Amino acid sequence: KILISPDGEITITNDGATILSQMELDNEIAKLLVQLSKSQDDEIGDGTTGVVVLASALLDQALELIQKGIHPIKIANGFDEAAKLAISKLEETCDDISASNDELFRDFLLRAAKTSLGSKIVSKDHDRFAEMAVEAVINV
Amino acid sequence: VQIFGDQVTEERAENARLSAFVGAIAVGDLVKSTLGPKGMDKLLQSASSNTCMVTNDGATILKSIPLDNPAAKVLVNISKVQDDEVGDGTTSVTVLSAELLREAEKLIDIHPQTIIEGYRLASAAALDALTKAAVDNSHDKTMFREDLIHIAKTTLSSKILSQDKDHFAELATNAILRLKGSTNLEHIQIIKILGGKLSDSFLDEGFILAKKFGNNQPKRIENAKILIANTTLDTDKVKIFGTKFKVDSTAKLAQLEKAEREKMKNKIAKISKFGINTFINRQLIYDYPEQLFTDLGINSIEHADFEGVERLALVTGGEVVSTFDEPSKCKLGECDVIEEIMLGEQPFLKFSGCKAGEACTIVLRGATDQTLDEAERSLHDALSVLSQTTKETRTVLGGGCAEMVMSKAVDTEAQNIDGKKSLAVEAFARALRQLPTILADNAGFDSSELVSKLRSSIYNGISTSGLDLNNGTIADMRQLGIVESYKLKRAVVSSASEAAEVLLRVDNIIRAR
Amino acid sequence: VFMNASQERTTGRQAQISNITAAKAVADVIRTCLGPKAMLKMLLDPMGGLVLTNDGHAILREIDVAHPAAKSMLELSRTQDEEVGDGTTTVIILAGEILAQCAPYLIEKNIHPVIIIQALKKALTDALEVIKQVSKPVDVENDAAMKKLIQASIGTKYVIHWSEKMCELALDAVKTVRKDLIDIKRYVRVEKIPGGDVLDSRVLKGVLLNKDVVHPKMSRHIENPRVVLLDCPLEYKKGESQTNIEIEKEEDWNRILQIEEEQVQLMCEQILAVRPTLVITEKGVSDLAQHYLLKGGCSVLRRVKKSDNNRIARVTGATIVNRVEDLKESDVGTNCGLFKVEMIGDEYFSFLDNGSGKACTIMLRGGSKDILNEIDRNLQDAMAVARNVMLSPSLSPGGGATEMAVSVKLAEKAKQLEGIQQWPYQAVADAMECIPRTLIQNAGGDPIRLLSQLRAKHAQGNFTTGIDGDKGKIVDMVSYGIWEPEVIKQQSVKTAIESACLLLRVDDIVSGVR
Amino acid sequence: GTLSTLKSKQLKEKISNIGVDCLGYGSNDMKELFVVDPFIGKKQQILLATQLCRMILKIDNVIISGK
Amino acid sequence: MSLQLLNPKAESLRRDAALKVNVTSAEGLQSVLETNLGPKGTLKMLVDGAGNIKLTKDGKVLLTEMQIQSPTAVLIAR
Amino acid sequence: KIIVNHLGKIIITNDAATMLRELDIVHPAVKVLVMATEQQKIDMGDGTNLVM
Amino acid sequence: SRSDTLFLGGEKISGDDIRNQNVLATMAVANVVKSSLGPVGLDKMLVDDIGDFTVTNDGATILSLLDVQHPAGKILVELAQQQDREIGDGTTSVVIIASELLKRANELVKNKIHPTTIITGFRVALREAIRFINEVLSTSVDTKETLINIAKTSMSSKIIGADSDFFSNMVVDALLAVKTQNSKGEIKYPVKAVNVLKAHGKSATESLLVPGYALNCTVASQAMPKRIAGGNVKIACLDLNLQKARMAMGVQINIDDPEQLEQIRKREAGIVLERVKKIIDAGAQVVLTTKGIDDLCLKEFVEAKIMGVRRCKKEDLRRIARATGATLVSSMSNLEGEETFESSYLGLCDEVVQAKFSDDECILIKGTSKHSSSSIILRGANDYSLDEMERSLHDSLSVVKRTLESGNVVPGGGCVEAALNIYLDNFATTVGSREQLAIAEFAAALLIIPKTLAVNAAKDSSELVAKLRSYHAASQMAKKRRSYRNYGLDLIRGKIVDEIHAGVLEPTISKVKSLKSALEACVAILRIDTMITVDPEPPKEDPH
Ligand SMILES: Nc1ncnc2c1ncn2[C@@H]1O[C@@H](COP(=O)(O)OP(=O)(O)O)[C@@H](O)[C@H]1O
Ligand SMILES: Nc1ncnc2c1ncn2[C@@H]1O[C@@H](COP(=O)(O)OP(=O)(O)O)[C@H](O)[C@H]1O
Ligand SMILES: Nc1ncnc2c1ncn2[C@@H]1O[C@@H](COP(=O)(O)OP(=O)(O)O)[C@H](O)[C@H]1O
Ligand SMILES: Nc1ncnc2c1ncn2[C@@H]1O[C@H](COP(=O)(O)OP(=O)(O)O)[C@H](O)[C@@H]1O
Ligand code: BEF
Ligand code: BEF
Ligand code: BEF
Ligand code: BEF
Repeated sequence: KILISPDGEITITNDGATILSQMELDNEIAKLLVQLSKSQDDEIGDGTTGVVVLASALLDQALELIQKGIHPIKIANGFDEAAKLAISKLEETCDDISASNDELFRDFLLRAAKTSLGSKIVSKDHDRFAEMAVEAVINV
Repeated sequence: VQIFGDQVTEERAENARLSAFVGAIAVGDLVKSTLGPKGMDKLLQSASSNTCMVTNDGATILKSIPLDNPAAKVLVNISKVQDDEVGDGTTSVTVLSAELLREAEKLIDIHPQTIIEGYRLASAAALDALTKAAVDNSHDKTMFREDLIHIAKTTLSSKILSQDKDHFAELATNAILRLKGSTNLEHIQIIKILGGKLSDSFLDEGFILAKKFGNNQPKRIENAKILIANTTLDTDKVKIFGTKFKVDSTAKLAQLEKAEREKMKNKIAKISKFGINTFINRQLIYDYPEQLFTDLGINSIEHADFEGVERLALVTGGEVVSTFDEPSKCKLGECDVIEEIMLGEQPFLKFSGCKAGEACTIVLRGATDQTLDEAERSLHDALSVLSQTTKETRTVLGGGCAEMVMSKAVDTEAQNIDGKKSLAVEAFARALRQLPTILADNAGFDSSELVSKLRSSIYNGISTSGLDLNNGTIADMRQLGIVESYKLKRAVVSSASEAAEVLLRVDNIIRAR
Repeated sequence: VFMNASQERTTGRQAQISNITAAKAVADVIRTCLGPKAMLKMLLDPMGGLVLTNDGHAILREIDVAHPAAKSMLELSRTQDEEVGDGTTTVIILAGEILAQCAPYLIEKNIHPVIIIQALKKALTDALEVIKQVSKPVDVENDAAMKKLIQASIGTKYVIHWSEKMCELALDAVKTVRKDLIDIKRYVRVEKIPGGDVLDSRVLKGVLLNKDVVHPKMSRHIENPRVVLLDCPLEYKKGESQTNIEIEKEEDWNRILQIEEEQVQLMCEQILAVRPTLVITEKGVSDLAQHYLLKGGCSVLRRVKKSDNNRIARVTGATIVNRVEDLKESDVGTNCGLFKVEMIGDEYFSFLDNGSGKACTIMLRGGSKDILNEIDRNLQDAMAVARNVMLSPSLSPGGGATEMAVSVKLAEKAKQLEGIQQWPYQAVADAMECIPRTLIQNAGGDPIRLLSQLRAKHAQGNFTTGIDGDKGKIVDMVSYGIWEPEVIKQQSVKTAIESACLLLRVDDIVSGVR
Repeated sequence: GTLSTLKSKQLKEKISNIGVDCLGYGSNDMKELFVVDPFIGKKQQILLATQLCRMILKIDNVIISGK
Repeated sequence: MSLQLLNPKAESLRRDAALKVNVTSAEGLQSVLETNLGPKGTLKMLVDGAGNIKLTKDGKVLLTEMQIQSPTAVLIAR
Repeated sequence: KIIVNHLGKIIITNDAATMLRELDIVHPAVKVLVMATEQQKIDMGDGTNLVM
Repeated sequence: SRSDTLFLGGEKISGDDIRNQNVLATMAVANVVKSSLGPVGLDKMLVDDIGDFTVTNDGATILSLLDVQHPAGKILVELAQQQDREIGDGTTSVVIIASELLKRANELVKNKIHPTTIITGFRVALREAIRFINEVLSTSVDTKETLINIAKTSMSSKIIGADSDFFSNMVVDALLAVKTQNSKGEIKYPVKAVNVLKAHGKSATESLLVPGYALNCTVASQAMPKRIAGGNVKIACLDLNLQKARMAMGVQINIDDPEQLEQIRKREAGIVLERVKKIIDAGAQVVLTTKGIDDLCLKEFVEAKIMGVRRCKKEDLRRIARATGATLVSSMSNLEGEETFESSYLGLCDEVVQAKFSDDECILIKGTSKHSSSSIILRGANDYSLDEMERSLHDSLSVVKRTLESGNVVPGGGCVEAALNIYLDNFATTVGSREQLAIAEFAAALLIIPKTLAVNAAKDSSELVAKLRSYHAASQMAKKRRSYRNYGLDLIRGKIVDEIHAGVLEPTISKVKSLKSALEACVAILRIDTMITVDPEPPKEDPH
């Protein structure tokens, strides 16, 4: 998306955690949504966009819940329970069947960026970018 | 550029959906708190007349709201529509919609124009099953009256006047009885006066005209044989018109006597007709009641058009045309005629035993001058339900039974189609399922655990059931006498998933100022 | 100094391109509504227009376009509904798409409009032939040929879900007039009743109307009645010219009075001597006029809408007679099987059922005052496709089929005729895919795979093969009940292109002031 | 479409490798097609959206005034 | 911007706020007519936009002859 | 070339005697050669362009 | 509606409307300069909204004067000024290719193609396009003869086209003959070029090249010689600013008891002259400072008959000293202790004559130790032209440099852009399916240029381009040579003609850097579907 700054600068980017910040917002709660997107960046560094589309679905269905005589607070921790179960299920799915490699193997580290490099403006030029990043990190 | 000239706005796709789906529910949340006696009424103030209306009637509740949105004003039509065709439930005819399309909205995440196919085919299966569960009969006037009351009751409930529910349900079922099936509800006029208290609102077997007898005449009448005259008791003159010039000075010497005499033929023509009382469309000259009072003939100058006939169709005495052309054979067989003594002006009366029937369901309610209105429109909502059963013998149980049977039936089909169109079906049901749910919000019972509770019982029983608003047991509606007419609950269903169609097809719009 | 200050001029490629690409505007908006996955639009003109009709004309009328090369589309459409009912939307599509595909040559050129103009002028009349080759009246000839030609039309409208009803609804009324082998398309009457629903629309096999009253004691219904179409005022309407009654003598007034009374008294009795059951007039009688006739058991009529009463005589066979004193006994209408006053909505209609009668009046009910009208205009597009289905039993295999077939023809001819005339020939050819294009884009099924596979097949055969999204993929629209009357597809191309050249015949544009 | 077919492949192969690949224009295995993301990636996302919803859901009234 | 309608120049005093505006004025017409009952009570002088003077203790008089904009109030005035 | 009347009506022609018919000129000199074409279209049908 | 955020002044367009607004915004900046390119093309005049004009045919400079409103348009302006950096010429054309790439790309997603598919359809067609350049440019490594052709092709579609052949050499010769440097073992021609001036008035053709630099300056004092020629001249480029001298700041001067305020007053000036002489004593035929000489320090450089120039262009005294072997001195001190100056600092030229050019005069420096000095002094009617004549120069000098800094050249004139057109579509369409339709448009978008080269001529040219097709397609397909391909457009005279047979020739580099960047720009906008544009900072306008 293109972003015309209140200053004048132009921004075109796929980083939804930067895109959200750039697009002026009013509603104080909508603002909240921004920080939780900028969090995933300071924490992990990816999924800045996906986490937002999550904060939606949840809040969007907690909508459906309240609408059916389901208490908010009961939904709060009620959700948080499914949170700790999700962050735990993520291992029971990579223990396991798939992979958890950390070193001695670039076949994956690169492919992590290949997917990561992939789906951005640099999609076409990623080969050089993917490896480069991996190499520029794994060496530190 | 052109176009036709801005400023003109244009909304298309995603947002145009929300703004419409969310745009309707906006109306729906406010509208819903009007179901079951644990129901609310909203105030409605009009700019001009600077007077307010208080009552609960989905039709009026929205017909009295200035609303900018097309999608909202749209709903305001649905209401003002069912009110016309059916008469009751208008309050909810939108509720299942706003929910319905809110369902469609979520489902829209998936082509829309196909969703309409489901809601028109799947809610058709619902429309069908609801006919099956219907209970017809009986057709014995012995049994009818006992059903019509149960209908009038279930309808008259939740309305300010519920307090003496019976008192009104009786008012309704009576006026409906007179005039077989099916006759217009335009002959029985709901007149209202501001008179102390509530429940002093009786039904009248005659008419309650505004006018009060002229001069110092008797206020009562025995074996009333009234007369339906048209022409004013004044010296006549062609409509084309003509001028009379007194060419002869001696011509006036006879002209003067022609005056007093050319109207004395009114008196002679009255006594001769055996008539005892009279009343005329057009007004009568002061030179007339004078003669009337001494004779004892009663004077009732000027009567409205539709009132001229009410007094007529009450006694079937034919509307006389001009005085002295009236046959004693045509007369009003009125049982009595009196002047009720209300504060200030007092209306006259035309009581009838049959009668006749041209009912006048006059309602007082001094308590609040703006409650009569609030009430005499609920009596109506009764009337029009006590009639639909006559025209349509079919009836069905409420309390959430209506929706329960559908959502139940519809529910299975959705799990069978195992088609994308099929999910559509499932929502069509979950929209209905919403109505009872919402009906719980108001009574106070938890919704979620109340429908599931209610849906099991339909299975154990099927389809008789519902959710009790107040009386304990969560008892079946047929037991508690909570039922309304079947075709009404059809139009409601169809008529909603209709606007749900048109409104779900718009996609894009263009608005000017 | 001329020119006058000020009036805009576009000389050059400007108007040459800023008129085609400007016409494309309105032609870019409607290009979404067409076919099974339709996109109906809503619009609020000045005041609360609040109208939602998918009729391409009905749409292009509200845009009220001001641009010249655009008001051409709001015209190339307006015509459609004069010749052929439906198709109004699809014209503009091509009408513009043509203009569109004219840009490439015109821009990389160095090519005068005159060249492009005649270049299409040929291709057009070329396509007109192929069409006249396909229609075939009538292989499996049946009275259902019209019925299924309407299910091709009503299809994908605001009635499609409930259409099989509004199908037989249309056909019926159409076949009530002597247009078979000539008769107007007005006599069927479309009435608007407030509340109700699409499904609850009544197809009165006679007449329909409401009127003012003064006394209801009249009989509400009469079986096989006698109907007089009077057309008079009886109260006491003053004479045309300045009518006056100057008098002499004391005892004359009353004479004049009883005379006036007598004059009307007689007229009333005259009606009685006809033995009618319901007096229907186009003017006003109130008061005693009703009173008496009601005593006799006849529901008097307030003057009945002009076009209303003009239906009643034909249905009842009666003949409206403005004169009362010469009323013959063979001028009345009894054809009415059952005349009642069954109240509907907030109103009360007097329906004359029953037939041997021409005006099949339809009292269409609705759920929304903005929808009752969207259904009306949704049958005007039908009743006409029926009328034309009768006038010419020649049927075009529509559904983007006749288009994909014409294309192959034009594309065939163009190759042999190579040169600066090959491109413009392959123009209307390619641009003919305008329909099957968004016809599918609206739905969703991939269009490019569909036509790249539709052409690849239709080319080697399948002359009448369109895109039927009923099952996905595409097949011979000839087998399924997909039938579009001939006049539609034909006349449309000649028209859509008529402007697709006019807007190229344009050099510049000069304006004015207010 | 893909969702429904994912539900199956999910229940059948414990959603171990199955998912949606834009390239494949269908439903092949994420691992098979080398489509990989860090375990933290999607786990540290949920933990947020949830603890966030909590915050938002705790809100009952919004008033304004100079902080 | 939204609109959100509803309509401009219109307002929805809803729910408890409605409960307020409803109740919160009914007893408004209290402090006005409180004086009238009791032989020990006192009267009220009412003026108008036409420059006139009324000093009477009747309630229909001090309720009909008043200017009020809260439904309930006007309602009880009724 | 299209021309929009001072009343708003839309007009398209090839005829030059009509182009000017719908055209409001100011130049007293141009007025002449316009009066020409117009003072011909009435007397003789065609040939209005060879005039200008 | 909405609520979304945030208004007012902050808005956003979505999907279609943007993808359109973007394309319109591009064709805008594009279609303006779509007339310029091609010999048949013309120049334009831009008004400084204050009367002032500026005639130019350059696409880059022309787009700059436009103002570039909007992101999409300015994006092209940015892509333009990129081309000068790569090359120097073709700015007028590169914009077109890009614009056409979007125009078509969008016309595909308007056909529900989806951008991702397209953005690759170019990604590939581009690589293969260069793979075809490998067949065209290579044969153009061997073919001073073909250097004057490239410098001439950079004249057409320009003001100096009429005098092409004449200035074609003035261009070549200064760079080829007198403009070579060497940094870190690399040989290249001045990418910062060689001083070029403008002479108001005078003849068109008679623009005097110079066998030396043309420092634009006037003699300090009139008392100095106006010329010092002959041979072996003493040049001195001294950036010492030897004018006067004031106390070192922070070093205040408080005196007492004297009566010595004068004993150092002159001492302040003495130290100045002492340095002036120390330099004059090593040669001092001509002195060239950057800071400037003072009246009280000119008399000294005057009496010795030493030409002195007050405050010269620093960028000049460098280029000058580099050719005369001199050394642009910074500070007097050279190691410690030193005054200082050494005859080893002075330069080596032949003539230092101050010429005249219509109410104006500049000092020239003919001949040098290292024979690398060139300065072309143009001369025409008005500044309005004499400036634009320079634009054709700065834009033609470049085409040569880039050429002589890369052995590979390319048959321009619509030739290359024609071969690719046929070659990819006929031969690139192996993938087929949908990706094909993308590649296709990428090739079709290339015809855009050959097209406009023709449309520029009022005459019907729809056919002249059609021929260029069949011809070029002839190289391979369809249905030992002699290769019948490699021809091109002869805009001057209708019909095809072999371009290599003609002076026409564009540097391969130009045909690449422009083909490549034209894509990235296009892509970057393809990825766009929503443009949030937030309002700036408004004036306080506080009601309180
Ligand atoms: N082959 C042709 N047949 C008819 N007219 C032609 C032909 N070729 C050229 N023309 C031109 O068409 C006519 C003139 O165009 P027109 O707009 O009618 O001018 P005007 O109406 O003032 O005479 C001819 O007299 C001629 O100049
Ligand atoms: N006694 C009841 N118990 C349970 N549900 C009831 C009862 N009475 C009515 N309902 C349901 O809720 C009603 C809501 O009132 P409605 O007729 O829609 O508009 P209004 O109450 O304003 O006239 C339904 O018509 C009905 O099915
Ligand atoms: N004589 C020619 N005939 C046809 N095309 C040419 C000719 N000379 C150059 N071209 C091509 O078209 C030109 C367009 O002019 P351009 O260089 O873009 O602007 P300018 O020459 O003013 O800097 C190219 O430089 C070139 O590849
Ligand atoms: N002497 C008294 N002692 C105690 N109470 C009295 C006495 N006289 C009257 N009352 C009562 O006090 C009440 C208040 O007067 P009220 O009816 O309110 O006057 P109003 O209704 O016109 O305002 C009784 O209705 C009654 O009049
Ligand atoms: F957000 Be993605 F990783 F660019
Ligand atoms: F539906 Be109720 F009568 F308002
Ligand atoms: F038609 Be011509 F020009 F008069
Ligand atoms: F293309 Be040139 F440099 F203007």
